[PDB]
This record gives sequence, structure tokens and C-alpha cells, in this order.
Amino acid sequence: IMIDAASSFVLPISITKNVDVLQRTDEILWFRGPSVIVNERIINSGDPHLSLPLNRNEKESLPGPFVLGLRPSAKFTAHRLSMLR
Amino acid sequence: NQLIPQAYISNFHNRLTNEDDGIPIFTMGNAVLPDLQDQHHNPFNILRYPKIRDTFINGKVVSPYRLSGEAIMIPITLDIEHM
Amino acid sequence: FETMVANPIKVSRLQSNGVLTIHYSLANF
Repeated sequence: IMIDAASSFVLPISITKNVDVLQRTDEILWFRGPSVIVNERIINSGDPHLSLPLNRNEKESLPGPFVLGLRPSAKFTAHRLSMLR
Repeated sequence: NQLIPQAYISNFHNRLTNEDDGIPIFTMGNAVLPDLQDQHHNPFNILRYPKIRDTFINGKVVSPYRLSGEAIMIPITLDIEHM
Repeated sequence: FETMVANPIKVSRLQSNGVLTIHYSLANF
């Protein structure tokens, strides 16, 4: 198991004409491995569909992942904006 | 560290032979000295003056020398040409 | 296009941990 590997490669031909959305050096960084997509960094460990209680085949499509993201209500945000000035 | 020492600068004879100061010994903002303006307590800000950076550059290293009821004042003149 | 190997960019851990960013301190004339 090695730690001090390079894991970064840049092609010498500069085709930096229409490339401004990627991660530039400031050239294009090319890794040895792909990227990973994480939807929400917070996990609601309640919400008993995930915790599976032992009391009582059912399908249910919940609206959006934001149930599992601890999203606050807009009234507290409006109250904090009223407390801002 | 980062302290300027007290001694070992004696750039005096080059100012005696600088040919611009009013010295009759040898023949052959807008202020010059920052004794009224601050440098924000930084040493490098003293290097912008030409009469001080000349002292820092053209200095030399010397060695320290170690050594009646009515006074009679007699003026003594001196006039000797040499080299 | 398959003969276009690139240049590796090293980590330089001793230059990654605590490198800073001497005539500026007046002690060497």
C-alpha cells in the first residue's frame, strides 16, 4: 500500500479553448480514478422506514430526498431575516 | 534574530571625500533623513534613502580604541598636504 | 492518441505541509 503516488496527469497539447467548466490548474487535471456523486451529506437516522421498527409489502414514493436531509421550515428563516435588521 | 547590531559601521572617510558635503578637511516626503517621519517600525523602509543606503553599502569594519587651576586656551592651526 | 502519456504531478509532502511564502530582514550585507 503506497501513499505518495501522483494521481494527476496533464496532456501536453493545450486544447483550452472551450474548456472553462472543468477543474483547471491555474491545463486540465486528469485523474486515475473517476468522481463520486453524493446526494445529501446528512442522514436522518430516524424516519422509521429506515430504522424498521418491529410493530406492524407496502410501496410508497416519497416526494424528494429532502425528507432525509433535515430541512428547516421557512418561518424560522424569515424570523432570522427579521432579526437581521 | 532580525536585529541590527550597535556597531561595526564607520563609513565616515568616504563621506569626507564625497565631494558634495560642506567639509573643508579633504579636497581630493521631501526630507533627506527620516528623523521626523515614521517608517512603521520596519527596517527595510530605511533603504529608500540614498544618503543611508550608501552608508549601508560602502561601510567598513573597525576596532574600538581604548585609552590645574586655570585653563589656557590656545588655538592651533594645521595645514599639511599629503598625497 | 494512444501514444500520448502525460507528466506525473508529484505530491511533494514536505512542500505540502508547511512551506512559507533573506534580504527582507536586514541582517546580511
